[PDB]
Amino acid sequence: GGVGVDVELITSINVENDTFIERNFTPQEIEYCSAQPSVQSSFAGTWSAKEAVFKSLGVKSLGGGAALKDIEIVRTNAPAVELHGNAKKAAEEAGVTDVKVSISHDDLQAVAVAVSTK
Amino acid sequence: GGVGVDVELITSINVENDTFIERNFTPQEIEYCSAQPSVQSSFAGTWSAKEAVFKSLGVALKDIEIVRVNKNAPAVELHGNAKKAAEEAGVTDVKVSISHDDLQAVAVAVSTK
Amino acid sequence: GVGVDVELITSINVENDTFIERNFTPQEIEYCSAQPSVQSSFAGTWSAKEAVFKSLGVLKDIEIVRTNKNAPAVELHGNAKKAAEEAGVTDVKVSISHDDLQAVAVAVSTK
Repeated sequence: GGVGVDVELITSINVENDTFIERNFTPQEIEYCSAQPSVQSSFAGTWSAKEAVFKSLGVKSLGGGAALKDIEIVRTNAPAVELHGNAKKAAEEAGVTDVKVSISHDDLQAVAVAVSTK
Repeated sequence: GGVGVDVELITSINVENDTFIERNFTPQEIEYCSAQPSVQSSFAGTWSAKEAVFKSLGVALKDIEIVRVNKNAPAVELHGNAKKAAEEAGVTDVKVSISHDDLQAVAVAVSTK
Repeated sequence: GVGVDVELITSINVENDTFIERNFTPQEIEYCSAQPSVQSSFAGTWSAKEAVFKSLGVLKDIEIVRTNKNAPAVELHGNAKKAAEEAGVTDVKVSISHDDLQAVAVAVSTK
């Protein structure tokens, strides 16, 4: 048992800002979002997924200038969560054996829901 | 394990477009939505449910049927390719929940194997 | 069991003392009142209660315990609690989110 939800306004992601993007998204993530019909929506969705996933872990919370590059969404095909660094340790350290995530958006906002297994 | 989410703008469903409705909704689905206070919201909700459900399987949407009765959780009933690919993935059950406000509808589904 | 609920932030009238006090526990009310956006907070807890009820498959009965830096916990009472045991529901988890427009909550129940 673990569940997480995250909703983001599409305009919360500034795509121009290379520093922020590259800082928070893995290369496979950035390449995926860039290839989408709406790049900004795509980043907003992946961002929601990262947040939703972290929430489903239920761990010592995060915060600026903490980064979410740890939590990777691999959309290669249903999404896949792959954890790294602290994210990964704290997940094993909580007994979390798997995380699943789904993502959606419309014109207004993006939503992501994650469920964790322990 | 399996989760799906889908969000739709209420105005993505044109209730007037008989072709589209008839192509994507089963007769009982159509009857249910039609009997609701807000028909367009109802269709947008059932549509989100179908999308969410398909996503939770991890594999036209008339195959995925949502059987709703107000005051009782919706039920998912799969058909055709939807059904095969679900058994073919080991999916033993799918649950769905639906909601909307003035702006949009959201649905979340979880699948079991 | 799964439940989702989405609410417009403005669906909660904080000036409606009757509704607030009828639907939220004192802990709940105290929590929401201490937040940066009180109305968003109430809208979020409200979505959670609704989401949780849906996941049971069967609202002051359904209480959401919130403290910052932590995931919410569901604690059931009264009829809510009986009907949950009476359904074999062994645990309920909930997550909450909002933006400027609306709040969303998703709950999953165990049997």
